[PDB]
Amino acid sequence: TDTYNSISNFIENELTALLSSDDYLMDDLAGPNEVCRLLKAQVIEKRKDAMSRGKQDLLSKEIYDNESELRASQSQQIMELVGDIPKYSLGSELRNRVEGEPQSTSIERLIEDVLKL
Amino acid sequence: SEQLLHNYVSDSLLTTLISFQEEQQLQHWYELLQARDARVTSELEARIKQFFITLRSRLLRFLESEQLSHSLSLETLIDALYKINDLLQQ
Amino acid sequence: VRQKRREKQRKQSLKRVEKLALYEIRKYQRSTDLLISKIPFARLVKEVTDEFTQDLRWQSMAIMALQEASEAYLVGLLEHTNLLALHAKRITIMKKDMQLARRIRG
Amino acid sequence: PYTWKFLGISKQLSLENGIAKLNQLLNLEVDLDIQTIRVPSDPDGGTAADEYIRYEMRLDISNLDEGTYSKFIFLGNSKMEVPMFLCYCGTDNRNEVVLQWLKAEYGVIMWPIKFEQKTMIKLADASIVHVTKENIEQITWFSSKLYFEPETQDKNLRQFSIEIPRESCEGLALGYGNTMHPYNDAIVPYIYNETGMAVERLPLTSVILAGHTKIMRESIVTSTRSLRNRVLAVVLQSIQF
Amino acid sequence: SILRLLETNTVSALDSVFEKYEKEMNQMTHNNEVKRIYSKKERLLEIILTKIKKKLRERDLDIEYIYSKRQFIQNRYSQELQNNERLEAILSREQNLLEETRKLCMNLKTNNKKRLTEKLIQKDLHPVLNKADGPVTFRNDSHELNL
Amino acid sequence: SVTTIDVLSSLFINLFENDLIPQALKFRKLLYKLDLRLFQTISDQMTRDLKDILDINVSNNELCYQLKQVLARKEDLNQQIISVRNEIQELKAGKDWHDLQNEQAKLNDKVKLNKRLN
Amino acid sequence: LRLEDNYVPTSDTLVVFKQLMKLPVTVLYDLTLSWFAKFGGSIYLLTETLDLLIEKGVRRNVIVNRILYVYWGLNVFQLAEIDCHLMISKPEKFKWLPSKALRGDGKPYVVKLQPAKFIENLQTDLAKIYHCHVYMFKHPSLPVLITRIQLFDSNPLISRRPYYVAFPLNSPIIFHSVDKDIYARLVLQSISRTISERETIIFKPVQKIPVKSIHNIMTLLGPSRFAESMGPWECYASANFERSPLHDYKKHQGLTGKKVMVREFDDSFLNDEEPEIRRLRLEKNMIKFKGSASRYSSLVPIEKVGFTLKNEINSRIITIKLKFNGNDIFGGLHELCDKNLINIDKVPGWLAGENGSFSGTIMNGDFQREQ
Repeated sequence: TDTYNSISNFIENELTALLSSDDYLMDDLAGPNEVCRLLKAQVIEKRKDAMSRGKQDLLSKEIYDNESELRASQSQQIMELVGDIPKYSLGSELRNRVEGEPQSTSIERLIEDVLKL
Repeated sequence: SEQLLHNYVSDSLLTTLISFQEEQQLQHWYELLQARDARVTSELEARIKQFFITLRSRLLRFLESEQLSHSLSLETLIDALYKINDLLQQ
Repeated sequence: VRQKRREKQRKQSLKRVEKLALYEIRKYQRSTDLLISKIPFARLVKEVTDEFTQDLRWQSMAIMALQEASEAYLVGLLEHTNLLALHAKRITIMKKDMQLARRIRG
Repeated sequence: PYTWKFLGISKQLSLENGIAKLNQLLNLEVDLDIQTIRVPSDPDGGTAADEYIRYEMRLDISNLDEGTYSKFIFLGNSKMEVPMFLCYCGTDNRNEVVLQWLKAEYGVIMWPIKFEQKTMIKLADASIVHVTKENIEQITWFSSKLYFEPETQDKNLRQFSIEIPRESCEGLALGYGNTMHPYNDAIVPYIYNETGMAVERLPLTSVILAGHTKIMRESIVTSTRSLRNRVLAVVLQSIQF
Repeated sequence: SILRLLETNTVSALDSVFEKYEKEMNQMTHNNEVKRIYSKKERLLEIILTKIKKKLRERDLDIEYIYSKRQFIQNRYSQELQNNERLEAILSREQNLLEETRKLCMNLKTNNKKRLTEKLIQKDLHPVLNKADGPVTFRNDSHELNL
Repeated sequence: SVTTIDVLSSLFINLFENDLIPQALKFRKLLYKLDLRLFQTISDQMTRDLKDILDINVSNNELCYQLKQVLARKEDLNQQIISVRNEIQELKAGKDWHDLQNEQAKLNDKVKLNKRLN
Repeated sequence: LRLEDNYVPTSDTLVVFKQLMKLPVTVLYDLTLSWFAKFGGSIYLLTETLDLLIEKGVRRNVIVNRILYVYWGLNVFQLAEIDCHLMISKPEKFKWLPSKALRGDGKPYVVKLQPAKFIENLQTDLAKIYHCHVYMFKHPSLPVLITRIQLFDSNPLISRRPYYVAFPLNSPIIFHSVDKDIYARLVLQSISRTISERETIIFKPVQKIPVKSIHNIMTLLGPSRFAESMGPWECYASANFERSPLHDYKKHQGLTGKKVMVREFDDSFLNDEEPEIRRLRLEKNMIKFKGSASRYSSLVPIEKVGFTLKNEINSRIITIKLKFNGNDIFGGLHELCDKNLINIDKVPGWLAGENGSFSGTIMNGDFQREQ
């Protein structure tokens, strides 16, 4: 439930802000100020095609497409499990006794449906 | 999936841009840059791998919730048949 | 606020439906209503009455009659100065044209 | 799409004279052929009260537009009470100036012709009798669509139509027998026999054929320009007293 | 053109918070009111150049409005995407049920044909082969005699 | 290029202020680099904000087009669901199904009667 | 995502004003009482305020401003109640279209539904596709069930046209409002799936031409004695000609005798005073086009009828195609016969008005409908 919003939030709150601010300007612990400033400006300037708000949108779309392709095999496998006497095979009264509180008992329909299982 | 995300996080980094242009101390200056930049991605690789774990586990526990509501068990059916047996006995 | 809803509906209807200088002469000669903006004229006549006053009140129909009479006097003086303007071979009027008609009437 | 309006003519007149006055008033030239045609050229007519003199006053102009193109088909007979009439199409002003000239020069009386019900039945009978060059009358057929438009209380029954397909029409005609009048001897007795709706008394509006003609109560709409001889013969027979 | 001053003031507030985040880290040499009035001294000094930027100085487009618009667009997109996922699952289940019912009908047709062919080999000579007018007279006489 | 012109003007003002702070930055040592840290954060936030405004606009147009395509596919899947369930309800209650059901019941009754009569 | 009654949509206020201005004051009082009892907003203290307002003889405008500005749309359930009461009030605005309910071999299936458990089943079937809200009440005069099915869309929630499905109480014919969009097919298919619960039901439509009111479609195709006779056989649908065997024999039509007129069978109509004979002729026309004895309109007004008469003379299939139009067809036909334009001796039964609102062909003297 709501997987694409979680993907986009994870990207925009764990990669982009983490690689734009701290990976660029907080790397001055080893230092002069001018050299780390100029190399931060250089790595910021020669990067303006991957950290855009469109390329990460396409990346989240590709992530969702890959997870949907993975989800397809899982949905086909979990629908092709042991049937365990599934629905659309019993009568009305059997599934009504399964779901509880039928509010209308009728012995003739119980008889005509108990021979169908 | 993970192969896209790791390639994306390893592409946009300092190690692919600064070391292209790389005298006695400055060679040792960016030598410590390559280890610290490899340190933060290793703390990042654990989070994105745990993110794919907590996604598919929450996904498959959702998929088994919708499937079992549209399937049947071998206990509630026997309980309903016990009730039907009691009614026909009466 | 049904009056507010009716006013918004009429404003939407006006915004959707209702929304070589020779045309304006024949256009504004068949118009009947007033042509001076109302509440700045009311503020102006309030400032004029402050010279010869005391909190003197004002009925709205009196200011309407004043606006009508002032517009009538202004278009009368302007129609009379147009003839003296074209008489002096001036299609474009001037302040000298609205000096003789302001002089010879009194 | 040539809507043929119809007007009446009081007195019998010749058209070879006075046409130069129309040319002088019009500054055009028109051709007026004199066709002494005769209905059912089969010899069971007696050659008496069967012939007419037709004056197709064409306007040989540029035919780029059909609404300005207007013929004037005439008819006449020197034996009946009302001898002559005409019929005009188009939306030209030349129709008005030529009816002005016809009212002014010869001194005649013009009035529009309103249609009956049996007149419309005979026109639908006559508008399908085709004349060939081999002196015989071959009859084509059309999927006719009759029409009615009566007036009732609170507009109960607005308008209702009787549509007969082509093969059914040919079957009724071949089952009635050999005659030159299908739509007054076969179909209308069949509709009266199977429905009880006498179409002679019901209010007709538009006897419409299968795209061929469209007979109305005030005009006739066709697909081709020309009008047949029996059609104008039935129209001239209808306006007698 | 006041939106530029508003965006500059919001960016100044965010940069002031970000600088306080680093001044809390570099306060090892400095205790509570020592760096308090010092940052307050640069608070008006940053406001001085901000006021001088108005002396130094088209559309009106903010950042938070278009950010919330993008958030609403992405939320609606995720909602419609999950709806398409649910409808894809529903269409898959109904396609499975359709193919199941069609193969059941074809299996019953082939089983009926096989049963007819094995009954044609089977032996029913006296009591069955006179009809194998049959069931209609029974229903007639049954609803007549109230059988 | 009005946003780019505002970016260039703010970047020039920030570059002049940062050059002045750097020339002034030759216990006041923490007070020296503090102002250039302010100007660094201001310049980076302003440039990133303008580039992000442009990127948010173009990604909003992109997401609008993709959302229109997603809504079209949703309408198509709705039509497919309705057609499939209609085919199911027409096949499960068809005349041929009931005819073969009655013929199978008659064949089962006939083979049971023939077995017990034999 | 099945919307409950407490959700409010986003609709224009002035169209709800225009709709609620088409109702009397006492139904507005009942609506205010029921809505305040169920939802409320802005006990019996606020009831006497309207009790004193309706006693003073106020207009409908101040009370409709009261109801639209103590709740300020109201909700989905209030809109459903407003529209359904508007349906009860003026029935001439809508347009119904009937459809039969077949199952199995082709035998018709009576619905016999219950209003309680059907509604949640229909809603939980519809909620897996769209946003939906259903509402079902009983007509106060006629024994039918009218169900208002409303749907929504997301560009907050843009409303759709409300779709009505009218269930009669004990008939296999189910009326629905005339639509042909994919939502109409979705709602009808969902009802056809959820009404069954034991064995599958399909909805083959029995007619293609819509009919106007709910009284008319109930008298035509619901559970009624007029369901098949409908024409010159309207006397058998009311039995005004015979009495019970326990009645008197002195007042019997065998003993008293009815005044009749000698029919004519020769072709004596195409060649064309005594007011008793005129009254008997009008009585003959009343007999042929109606039952025994305004004054031209039939029991049911029929909008559109298209016949087809495929006779057979000397092994030739001769078809004609009658078509009709107007407000009430057979009433206007009786009026045209009343002016002595149609010979009533040769008016067949299918033209006379029987099997009303059924446009079908005729193959050798017996009517059959069209699919």
